[PDB]
Amino acid sequence: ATSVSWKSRTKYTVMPVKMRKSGGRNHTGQIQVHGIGGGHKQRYRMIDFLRFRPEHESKPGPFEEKVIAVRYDPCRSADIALVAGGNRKRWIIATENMKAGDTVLNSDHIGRMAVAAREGDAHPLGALPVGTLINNVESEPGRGAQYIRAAGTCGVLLRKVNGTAIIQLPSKRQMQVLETCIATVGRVSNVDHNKRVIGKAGRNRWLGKRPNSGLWQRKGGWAGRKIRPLPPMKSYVKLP
Amino acid sequence: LGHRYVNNDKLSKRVRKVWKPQLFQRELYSEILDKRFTVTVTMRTLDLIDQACGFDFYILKTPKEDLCSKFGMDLKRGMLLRLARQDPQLHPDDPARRAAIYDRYKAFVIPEAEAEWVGLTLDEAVEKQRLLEEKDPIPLFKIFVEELLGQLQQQALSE
RNA sequence: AGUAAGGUCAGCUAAAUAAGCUAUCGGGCCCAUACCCCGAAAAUGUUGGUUAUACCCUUCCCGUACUACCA
RNA sequence: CUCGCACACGCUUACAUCAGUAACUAAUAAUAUACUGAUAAUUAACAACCAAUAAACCAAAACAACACUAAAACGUUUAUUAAUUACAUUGUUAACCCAACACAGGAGUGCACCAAGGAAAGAUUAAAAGAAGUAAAAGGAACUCGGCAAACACAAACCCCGCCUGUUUACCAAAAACAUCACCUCUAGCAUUACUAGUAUUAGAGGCAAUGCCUGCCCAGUGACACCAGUUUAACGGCCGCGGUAUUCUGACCGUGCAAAGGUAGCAUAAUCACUUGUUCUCCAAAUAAGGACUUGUAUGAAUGGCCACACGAGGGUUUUACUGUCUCUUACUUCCAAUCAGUGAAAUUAACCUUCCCGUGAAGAGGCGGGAAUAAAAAAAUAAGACGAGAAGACCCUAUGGAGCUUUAAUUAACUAUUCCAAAAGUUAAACAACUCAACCACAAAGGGAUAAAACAUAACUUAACAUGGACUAGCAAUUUCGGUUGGGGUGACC
RNA sequence: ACCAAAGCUAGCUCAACAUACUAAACAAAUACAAAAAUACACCAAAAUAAAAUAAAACAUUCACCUAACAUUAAAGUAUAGGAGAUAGAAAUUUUUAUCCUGACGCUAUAGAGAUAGUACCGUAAGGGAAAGAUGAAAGAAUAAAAUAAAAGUAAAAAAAAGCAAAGAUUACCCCUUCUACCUUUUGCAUAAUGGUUUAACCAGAAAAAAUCUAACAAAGAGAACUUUAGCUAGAUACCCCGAAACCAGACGAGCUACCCAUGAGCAGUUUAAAAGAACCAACUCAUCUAUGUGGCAAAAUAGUGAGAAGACUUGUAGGUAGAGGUGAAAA
Ligand SMILES: [K+]
Ligand SMILES: [K+]
Ligand SMILES: [K+]
Ligand SMILES: [K+]
Ligand SMILES: [K+]
Ligand SMILES: [K+]
Ligand SMILES: [K+]
Ligand SMILES: [K+]
Ligand SMILES: [K+]
Ligand SMILES: [K+]
Ligand SMILES: [K+]
Ligand SMILES: [K+]
Ligand SMILES: [K+]
Ligand SMILES: [K+]
Ligand SMILES: [Mg+2]
Ligand SMILES: [Mg+2]
Ligand SMILES: [Mg+2]
Ligand SMILES: [Mg+2]
Ligand SMILES: [Mg+2]
Ligand SMILES: [Mg+2]
Ligand SMILES: [Mg+2]
Ligand SMILES: [Mg+2]
Ligand SMILES: [Mg+2]
Ligand SMILES: [Mg+2]
Ligand SMILES: [Mg+2]
Ligand SMILES: [Mg+2]
Ligand SMILES: [Mg+2]
Ligand SMILES: [Mg+2]
Ligand SMILES: [Mg+2]
Ligand SMILES: [Mg+2]
Ligand SMILES: [Mg+2]
Ligand SMILES: [Mg+2]
Ligand SMILES: [Mg+2]
Ligand SMILES: [Mg+2]
Ligand SMILES: [Mg+2]
Ligand SMILES: [Mg+2]
Ligand SMILES: [Mg+2]
Ligand SMILES: [Mg+2]
Ligand SMILES: [Mg+2]
Ligand SMILES: [Mg+2]
Ligand SMILES: [Mg+2]
Ligand SMILES: [Mg+2]
Ligand SMILES: [Mg+2]
Ligand SMILES: [Mg+2]
Ligand SMILES: [Mg+2]
Ligand SMILES: [Mg+2]
Ligand SMILES: [Mg+2]
Ligand SMILES: [Mg+2]
Ligand SMILES: [Mg+2]
Ligand SMILES: [Mg+2]
Ligand SMILES: [Mg+2]
Ligand SMILES: [Mg+2]
Ligand SMILES: [Mg+2]
Ligand SMILES: [Mg+2]
Ligand SMILES: [Mg+2]
Ligand SMILES: [Mg+2]
Ligand SMILES: [Mg+2]
Ligand SMILES: [Mg+2]
Ligand SMILES: [Mg+2]
Ligand SMILES: [Mg+2]
Ligand SMILES: [Mg+2]
Ligand SMILES: [Mg+2]
Ligand SMILES: [Mg+2]
Ligand SMILES: [Mg+2]
Ligand SMILES: [Mg+2]
Ligand SMILES: [Mg+2]
Ligand SMILES: [Mg+2]
Ligand SMILES: [Mg+2]
Ligand SMILES: [Mg+2]
Ligand SMILES: [Mg+2]
Ligand SMILES: [Mg+2]
Ligand SMILES: [Mg+2]
Ligand SMILES: [Mg+2]
Ligand SMILES: [Mg+2]
Ligand SMILES: [Mg+2]
Ligand SMILES: [Mg+2]
Ligand SMILES: [Mg+2]
Ligand SMILES: [Mg+2]
Ligand SMILES: [Mg+2]
Ligand SMILES: [Mg+2]
Ligand SMILES: [Mg+2]
Ligand SMILES: [Mg+2]
Ligand SMILES: [Mg+2]
Ligand SMILES: [Mg+2]
Ligand SMILES: [Mg+2]
Ligand SMILES: [Mg+2]
Ligand SMILES: [Mg+2]
Ligand SMILES: [Mg+2]
Ligand SMILES: [Mg+2]
Ligand SMILES: [Mg+2]
Ligand SMILES: [Mg+2]
Ligand SMILES: [Mg+2]
Ligand SMILES: [Mg+2]
Ligand SMILES: [Mg+2]
Ligand SMILES: [Mg+2]
Ligand SMILES: [Mg+2]
Ligand SMILES: [Mg+2]
Ligand SMILES: [Mg+2]
Ligand SMILES: [Mg+2]
Ligand SMILES: [Mg+2]
Ligand SMILES: [Mg+2]
Ligand SMILES: [Mg+2]
Ligand SMILES: [Mg+2]
Ligand SMILES: [Mg+2]
Ligand SMILES: [Mg+2]
Ligand SMILES: [Mg+2]
Ligand SMILES: [Mg+2]
Ligand SMILES: [Mg+2]
Ligand SMILES: [Mg+2]
Repeated sequence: ATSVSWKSRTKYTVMPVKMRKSGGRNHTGQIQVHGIGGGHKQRYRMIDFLRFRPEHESKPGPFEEKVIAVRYDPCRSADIALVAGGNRKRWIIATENMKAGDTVLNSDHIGRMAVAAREGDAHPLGALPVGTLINNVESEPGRGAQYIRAAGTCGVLLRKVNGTAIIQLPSKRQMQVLETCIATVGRVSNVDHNKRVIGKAGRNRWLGKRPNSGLWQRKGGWAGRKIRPLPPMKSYVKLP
Repeated sequence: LGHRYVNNDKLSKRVRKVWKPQLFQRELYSEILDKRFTVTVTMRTLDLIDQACGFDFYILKTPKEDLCSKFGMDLKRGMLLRLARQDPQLHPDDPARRAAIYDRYKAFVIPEAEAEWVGLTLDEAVEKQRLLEEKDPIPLFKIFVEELLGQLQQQALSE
């Protein structure tokens, strides 16, 4: 029997929304991804990925917002921060040292010389300095942030040529993107998420991971330390 | 749908094999209806269109057994009714163009009673026949009044 | 028990065109020895059959090797 | 003597009043919650049924003051609408349900452990054997595979394998197996149903098992990647002979050969082929046990992990102390069985039996044949030598041109997923380059003699997102079918 | 003398003719969890049948096996086949209407499963029975007639000795002589197999060549063919029960494995602790031994044990279905 996905909400709201676990079962009802299920109940926060979003289209100019509080989000491995400006509030991903009572500037005006890089400001890649650490990379203009959102992951801008910016992803793979895409300066919060130690098998079950199967599989040819050259740069710029 | 032999050798394995036609997306223009239809057509259909020297000719010349499509039969029925009715709605502003279009297909003209049943299936025809024959029952008051009037006139003419 | 399988200079290897290295013997170089240079000698485990022999087969002998399981 | 009242779920009149039971139901009788006939009954306040849209709202339940990590069920108010009209419909019994039974089994929540609910013995006798309970002289493991069981005991220490809590073969194995924190390898740059409303500190496909000290050498082969050379073993896997040499022994060393490298550290007669009860010491009066050493283990060995340790264990082995009928060696007394009497009354089994012993014979172990012995007929209670006892058309073994599961280097080879090429389809562009003057004209710039062609291709060349057809290539997954015979039983060797 | 015995109807089978083919009943309620009068919708779908088998194996192949429009012949011919098993046409021919339809078919272990798809066994798809006897009148039950004949018992327990009987005998035994019966084997009283006994039911089937009898005969046969004594017709023939399996389509996650929803439990004691800590109940698993072994129980009872604030137990309800689901791999 076909099931219904819980992602039915249409209007954005800062308050936590109800969430139903899947357990690896697809809409049909069969297991597709193993080792998922039986976790602690969680609520989902509506995260606004697009940093640049004016309240009204009457004034498309840059706007500045204020940070209210930094909370812990069970879904993602990072920490989200509540940000309010004008007549609306938004949940956005907090950088390394974002705290309460702080002001964050969002802008898109690509200036010729430069703009000073602050720890929370979001600016287009065309105005940022060459040596800037960035996160929440927008792959295409207006598409929204998709890359570099995990805890402690930060990409570094490399160069800007013929009106096009090239960045380095955390996987040490170069990515080419138009300079007008919005990006956030800094490193994602909760830096020591990698150094966290799980004390017992039960803590894995609390997170929601079921134990692996006990079948003993002999290793094939895929195993072994593989040394492979770095793949070529991935470019999203459509050359006419 | 059928089977085949691997390597085309009789003494080889017998294998189920399905051959599918290659389908293409094209939009076609019909002069009778002056409308463009985006129809999934095959390369054989386009060759038959060129062979008949016209899209309207292809529909109006190929019989039902050659077409094998309910859309084609409805398309023929729509154009066949257009010719028989001689609708002035084809081009309200160009009466000269109207005469030219129907002049070329003058050999396919069929009477009205024949042009509205060419594209109907068995189920569609029965519904159409019932709709034409759908008559409310005549009240017995009307039947009895006519019976009484006949007797009264019969008695009147008997004196 | 059965099966497998090998013997070659003093020693170890490669070829059956019985060679190469080392050891052994003689000489040179040095104060002497060794290194080094020069020269010489040296063998196909055993019996029989393989045109005739050898690499082959057979007999004798030494030694090597695997397996010996279900109740 | 103590699982009692009520709700939910389930069952469906089996409940109540009166009457009858010769017989049917209760495994018996009385008798009637349980069998038969007639009549009657559960009354809603509790429970079911019991509005929609838009907007504001980041702030946990644990006496919640305030905090922790695993980040948490539990809504109010404002606005716009909502038939407005006593009495609607439905569940209300029970000793009950699921297990073939009126079955010692299975069964959720609230409140009590009682004020409520129930009867272990039908009547006798007091044999054996069997089950359950209590007590014991002297001895205290002398029993035995084992201290299993039992006990006035309820302690101490060593070793092996796993770190630990946890998990598994419902119905013969609860373990040393699996999982697990840790470490490591591998594959992926990303959007509307899984992974994920996530984005490499992320998520999958696996290995090995915390910690601590370590994880040596080897890309020849195979596999994978690169898809070319090549690169990879914390990928599958591998990690050596012969001869001589210090008085003797041993062999630092040397000669020679083959390899991709020749087993390094550690530990060790181990859960580790055989030799094996290796040898020695400690423990015991006595040691095929246990611990500690010696150690080529020519078949130990390093993430198919080696080694050491704390804690832990209904795992396996050993020792001391304390206890005891385990035992030397059994005994006494109770209850359920038992035997007699009264009621109801089953099962496997059964060719016909009037159903003895011995020796011999015999399809090779005779109640039945042969030669001899014994021999009034029946009943009740006991012990298990035989009836090749009863039970299951032997699980072992072989045969069957009888099946099936698993694996692959067996034979044949699709679909599907993924990779690559060609064709189809769609689109783009098109008319083309290596002199040099030797003479010599020309104010230049160039020129003339001594070459300045033809041709591009009869179309050509290239691109093509998403879908998608035909024909091939590679890989994954997977499909079909079989696995000869003779054999002093089969396999093995051999043979045809 | 009990238990029993006997009966002939209920209806059924195979055809023929034949209208032309989802009956009977539909007042109300019937696809909400069917039989519940009454609210803003979604609605719907197709992809060659495969294999058991035959070829004494099995891979190409294997009649009928969904859809033929028949009969007499051409003919089991041409052809198609690991050219093996077996498969097999057509051209061309033949066919006079209606009535004469009933039974060398069964009679309650037969005939349909049927008194009935009802009881009953299964969650479900599905499986699926046994069962009737008086007479003209029982408004002739102090009622009547009929066999008193299966195994099993009673009337009537037994008296040395033997495959239970035979030879006999004045006399039942006593005497003498005899190793049950089928199946299977070189050979069985064998301690090799099967049977308690009774009634009912249960297993040889085909006509090419041939032999026997007859008609007519160089010709026979009521067309189509065979013929150097042949042709036509008759008669004479070849079993039953049983696998593990294989393929296709349905129905099953109310037990169990795992997961998604929504709920509900963990008292006391020890510690700054709600720490996959510790002692011990409820609760959940099932270590060891003894009873039990057609048992209370198709896995339990008694004693003793491990966990008992978690990777924990548990109620309701939903999801994944056999080439699969699920799995802290025990196939
Ligand atoms: K987080
Ligand atoms: K009931
Ligand atoms: K012992
Ligand atoms: K356990
Ligand atoms: K390699
Ligand atoms: K030892
Ligand atoms: K244990
Ligand atoms: K006995
Ligand atoms: K023998
Ligand atoms: K037997
Ligand atoms: K037999
Ligand atoms: K028999
Ligand atoms: K279900
Ligand atoms: K029971
Ligand atoms: Mg998550
Ligand atoms: Mg893992
Ligand atoms: Mg594992
Ligand atoms: Mg019942
Ligand atoms: Mg009673
Ligand atoms: Mg009474
Ligand atoms: Mg009653
Ligand atoms: Mg009972
Ligand atoms: Mg009693
Ligand atoms: Mg009694
Ligand atoms: Mg006694
Ligand atoms: Mg005692
Ligand atoms: Mg004593
Ligand atoms: Mg002892
Ligand atoms: Mg003893
Ligand atoms: Mg033991
Ligand atoms: Mg004990
Ligand atoms: Mg040991
Ligand atoms: Mg353990
Ligand atoms: Mg250990
Ligand atoms: Mg445990
Ligand atoms: Mg078990
Ligand atoms: Mg269990
Ligand atoms: Mg057990
Ligand atoms: Mg490390
Ligand atoms: Mg380790
Ligand atoms: Mg393990
Ligand atoms: Mg291990
Ligand atoms: Mg290693
Ligand atoms: Mg290589
Ligand atoms: Mg040692
Ligand atoms: Mg050890
Ligand atoms: Mg050993
Ligand atoms: Mg022992
Ligand atoms: Mg001992
Ligand atoms: Mg030791
Ligand atoms: Mg080894
Ligand atoms: Mg390895
Ligand atoms: Mg090993
Ligand atoms: Mg520990
Ligand atoms: Mg222990
Ligand atoms: Mg002691
Ligand atoms: Mg009695
Ligand atoms: Mg007797
Ligand atoms: Mg005897
Ligand atoms: Mg005698
Ligand atoms: Mg005798
Ligand atoms: Mg008795
Ligand atoms: Mg007795
Ligand atoms: Mg006998
Ligand atoms: Mg016996
Ligand atoms: Mg027996
Ligand atoms: Mg048998
Ligand atoms: Mg076997
Ligand atoms: Mg055979
Ligand atoms: Mg076979
Ligand atoms: Mg078969
Ligand atoms: Mg199968
Ligand atoms: Mg192959
Ligand atoms: Mg294709
Ligand atoms: Mg086949
Ligand atoms: Mg064989
Ligand atoms: Mg054989
Ligand atoms: Mg033999
Ligand atoms: Mg062999
Ligand atoms: Mg066959
Ligand atoms: Mg056969
Ligand atoms: Mg077939
Ligand atoms: Mg051919
Ligand atoms: Mg009948
Ligand atoms: Mg009968
Ligand atoms: Mg009788
Ligand atoms: Mg006699
Ligand atoms: Mg005999
Ligand atoms: Mg025999
Ligand atoms: Mg015979
Ligand atoms: Mg017998
Ligand atoms: Mg037999
Ligand atoms: Mg028998
Ligand atoms: Mg004949
Ligand atoms: Mg088959
Ligand atoms: Mg099937
Ligand atoms: Mg369930
Ligand atoms: Mg507590
Ligand atoms: Mg605990
Ligand atoms: Mg118990
Ligand atoms: Mg007990
Ligand atoms: Mg006791
Ligand atoms: Mg405990
Ligand atoms: Mg514990
Ligand atoms: Mg289903
Ligand atoms: Mg499977
Ligand atoms: Mg499990
Ligand atoms: Mg295993
Ligand atoms: Mg196994």
